[PDB]
Amino acid sequence: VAQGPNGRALAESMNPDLLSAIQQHISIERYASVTFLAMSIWCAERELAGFYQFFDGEAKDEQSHAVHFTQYLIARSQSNDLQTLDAPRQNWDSLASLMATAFQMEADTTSSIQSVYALAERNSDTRTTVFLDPLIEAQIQSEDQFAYLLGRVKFANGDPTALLVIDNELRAGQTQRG
Amino acid sequence: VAQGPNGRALAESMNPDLLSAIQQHISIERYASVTFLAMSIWCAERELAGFYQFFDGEAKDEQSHAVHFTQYLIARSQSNDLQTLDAPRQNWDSLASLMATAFQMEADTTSSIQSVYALAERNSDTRTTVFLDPLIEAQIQSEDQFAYLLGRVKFANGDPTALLVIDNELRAGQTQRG
Amino acid sequence: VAQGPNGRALAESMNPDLLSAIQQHISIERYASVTFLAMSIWCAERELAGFYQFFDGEAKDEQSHAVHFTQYLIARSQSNDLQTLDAPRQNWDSLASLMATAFQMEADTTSSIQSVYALAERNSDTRTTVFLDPLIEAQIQSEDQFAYLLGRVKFANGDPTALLVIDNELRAGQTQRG
Amino acid sequence: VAQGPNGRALAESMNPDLLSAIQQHISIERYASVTFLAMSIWCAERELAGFYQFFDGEAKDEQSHAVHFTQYLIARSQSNDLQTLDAPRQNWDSLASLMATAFQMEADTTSSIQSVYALAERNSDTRTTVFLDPLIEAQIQSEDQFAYLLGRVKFANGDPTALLVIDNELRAGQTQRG
Ligand SMILES: [Fe+3]
Ligand SMILES: [Fe+3]
Ligand SMILES: [Fe+3]
Ligand SMILES: [Fe+3]
Ligand SMILES: [Fe+3]
Repeated sequence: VAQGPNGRALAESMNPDLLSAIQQHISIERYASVTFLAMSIWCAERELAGFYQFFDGEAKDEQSHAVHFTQYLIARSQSNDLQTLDAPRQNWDSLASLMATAFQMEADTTSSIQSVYALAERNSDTRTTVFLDPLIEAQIQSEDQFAYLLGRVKFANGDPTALLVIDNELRAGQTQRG
Repeated sequence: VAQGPNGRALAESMNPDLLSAIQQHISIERYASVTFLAMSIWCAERELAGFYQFFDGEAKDEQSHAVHFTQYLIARSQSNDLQTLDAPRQNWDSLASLMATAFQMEADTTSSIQSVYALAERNSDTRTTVFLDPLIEAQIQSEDQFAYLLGRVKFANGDPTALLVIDNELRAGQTQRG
Repeated sequence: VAQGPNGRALAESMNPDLLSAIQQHISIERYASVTFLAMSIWCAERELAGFYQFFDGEAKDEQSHAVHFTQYLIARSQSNDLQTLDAPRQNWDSLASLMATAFQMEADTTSSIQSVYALAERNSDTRTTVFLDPLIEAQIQSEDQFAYLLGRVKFANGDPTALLVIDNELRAGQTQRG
Repeated sequence: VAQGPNGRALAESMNPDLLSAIQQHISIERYASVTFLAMSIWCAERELAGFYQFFDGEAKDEQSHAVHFTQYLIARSQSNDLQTLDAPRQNWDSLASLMATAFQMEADTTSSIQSVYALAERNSDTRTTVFLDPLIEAQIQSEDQFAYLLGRVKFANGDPTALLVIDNELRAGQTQRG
């Protein structure tokens, strides 16, 4: 039995480019998490308590996604490499602008998973493509959800009354088309 | 015992014009269903999640009405003839315009039942008039309901804040005067 | 943030050939639904109440599959295009012949999903291949189920006594190998 | 306040032809009842226990329908006139022949209600047409049910094995398409 780079028994070697891409994607998930924390704070500073609670939970969810990836590397007997985390964006001129950033970031997280997916396919690493399939499925749902939140906020057209109504929706947990 | 056109035992022959009118009305109900599906989609595309859920259920209800009519033809030992279904309308400039189409379509469905009703009366087919009576009763309630939804949306006068409030009403199942 | 063709925020553009293929497959699912309705009616006309109830539920299931696809296009910020629906086949010389059509139609629905799948792979649209994976899984089960129903009906060799026994199985919900 | 022919206070006089037609229809319902009793006996004599139990209940149901009509005449302050009841048919060459008679008799009971209905319409007696509407509705269901039972028995093509299976269906209460 061979030993993997992290010292565990090795079921199948992983190409170093694919390992590096996964380690990078983990940073992408951790960065999404701290970004959602920053967004939570921005909403709290403006008394948008529903949006604050929503993003507080999103930050914890994204961190869970990052950890899920670290567990996969452990299972593949590959080394993790937790990287320096950049500071998040912390300033927006409007809630609509913030939600645009939030949606774009979810789409960018999917684009990163897609890049890892294509590299695994190039390497014929079907453990990795199988591992990623449900994560892409969850990204489709998150993209649908953040498109809904963004579109609803833009529908409000900057009217505080409408934004308070949506804020109360989010506080109640009404965060998707359903 | 005589055999009906669909092969079952025949309790009472039906005039071919009345059969044809019922088969046509079934198409009217199926078309209302796919129209409500189209309307569900239009609302979903604009993040009006309550209206989307409302029309999603309406589409399924109208299909049930259509099937109910196919069961009546079976019970009368008459042949069904499921027809080509036209594509629904799929584009509206506003929610108020969509709700106008929805109300007019319900009224038109009643007008079709009324035409079948008058033909049955001309033919003295009291099985059919009895069969239709509760369906007209349900149409009165649906006409009242869609007049309420249309009038409430027009009351909002195109203000997104008001439309979000009504959207949340529909998501909660508050869809009638009550 | 870019806007998709249906107006929502766009996570990833879709190739117009792939969009067109999905819209077409939705028609395939809607056509399977109305075909199962027609089959439900044919069985009801011959007092095969178990087969009638089975196909009545199948028709509703296929419609749900069609709607599931419309939701995916919404999630991808792509336009839906509900198409003209052709009239279903409505006449068969025997239950065995009807079940042959039913099985072939399920296989043809899978073939259509497979064509969409191959186009998504050509376009490297892994959101779509992931979205389709569980639908292919369900098609494998439906193909197994309709092969079972068809084979059991052919085993009966046209004997009404055997067909009544199978009819009662279906009424009881015994519709698979289990 | 005027007194009706049965001595009670009279809300609205009834035309003597319509009274006579209702009294006659009551005889039609009582005759259907004793006919179902005869059919119950015929099935019992041939060990068709399910059909025997089914017709035993049908006989009691038809008697209830007859009584329901006597209550309407009481409510209209009209006299009842319970008539001589003819002996039922009691001999059939086959179960299929018996079921044909049973279906024809249900259709004939509806035809009788229809004749009363047309006379009430001629007399503008809308109390009577309203009173009859749910009874026609129930006749549609009974016609559908007896067409199902007749068609299923004819499907058996005189095979005792199939007839035993249907007999067990009826004993279990599986008496309609459902
Ligand atoms: Fe994530
Ligand atoms: Fe999968
Ligand atoms: Fe309807
Ligand atoms: Fe399907
Ligand atoms: Fe009766």
